[PDB]
Amino acid sequence: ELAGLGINTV
Amino acid sequence: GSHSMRYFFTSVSRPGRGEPRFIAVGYVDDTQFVRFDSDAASQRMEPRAPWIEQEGPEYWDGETRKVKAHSQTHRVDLGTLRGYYNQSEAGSHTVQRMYGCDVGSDWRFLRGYHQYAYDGKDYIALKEDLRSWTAADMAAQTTKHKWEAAHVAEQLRAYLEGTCVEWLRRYLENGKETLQRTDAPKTHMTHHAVSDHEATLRCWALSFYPAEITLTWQRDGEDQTQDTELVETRPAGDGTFQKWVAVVVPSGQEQRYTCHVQHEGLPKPLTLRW
Amino acid sequence: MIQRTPKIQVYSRHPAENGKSNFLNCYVSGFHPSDIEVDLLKNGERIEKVEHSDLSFSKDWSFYLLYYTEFTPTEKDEYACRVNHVTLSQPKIVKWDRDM
Repeated sequence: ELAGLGINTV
Repeated sequence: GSHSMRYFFTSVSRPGRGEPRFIAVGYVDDTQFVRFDSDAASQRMEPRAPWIEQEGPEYWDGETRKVKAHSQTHRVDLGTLRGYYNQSEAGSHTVQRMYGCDVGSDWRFLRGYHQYAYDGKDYIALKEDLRSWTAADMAAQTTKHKWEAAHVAEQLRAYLEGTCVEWLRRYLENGKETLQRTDAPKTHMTHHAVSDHEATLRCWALSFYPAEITLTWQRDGEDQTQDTELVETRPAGDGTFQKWVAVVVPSGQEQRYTCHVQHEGLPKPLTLRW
Repeated sequence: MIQRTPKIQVYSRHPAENGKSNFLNCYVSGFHPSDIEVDLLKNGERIEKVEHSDLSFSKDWSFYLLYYTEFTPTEKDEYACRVNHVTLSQPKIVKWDRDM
């Protein structure tokens, strides 16, 4: 299953 | 044995019109189980191994949602990176992201990863402790501070130590007949004269899984690396892998040479002779 | 702008025997950027029924792809992979050789 939070723009 | 789950993401900007090309693939060990391609018709996360098809509509809705959010994140990134690096609008650029977890033989947490690249170079990566960042340059250092401010590492660490290992465990059980099976290499040797005086001996490993393998030559029981060629492990196309290693030898002397194969699916290593 | 040229292996899925059904593979790896042109050739002419894997990459960030189609090795027919990439001045053609 993919991550949701933690994946932020740079 | 030990196992991993990895997701890979590539976004390539398309200057002149539209959103980036976005491609996402998910793997358990060396088995691809899901994909997304922004250019495909479905606009859904899609199954790629039979054992993920067990999952209900809520799974696919949820994964589609997250993956499209990943693609938008990367779309925004490409714009931001362009400005950080004083690059023009005319060029195409690439962002890549990889993350996942490893588990040991007991299927408990071993390691977590989250790393990121711009135009094929290290940009920023989560350190092994999953508490801090490695920023390659000053553009990435600005990202480091944003991500520290926004508690990114804490959010990722929860995912890599929790959700990641829980679902990997789940996929390993559901897919056990293929994922938890080792396919030992099918080995043989071929002989190819190169002149009247020399010959190539080629040692083959076919149809093996997982991809990890070691092929070596020995001469008179000592290690031989000179006059050898080792090809990179390659997909057969059916889920298994192939590799070979070759050595040039004086003709008539083939018997001094032995090929040694190490693989997870072999209780003990194999030795081949001509 | 970092540019890495593709490595190419051309090979069959199963061991080759003339007259027996098989799959022709062209594995391209180690390249950057990801845009790449790969054709499989039979006697110099592009094969139409050619599929490829979903783009992915290695730890050094370089890309790899598998291109593949059904073929039947024969005594006379020549098979090949044609690759073009920004890093290549002209298309690289690697011939299939059943010994590798």
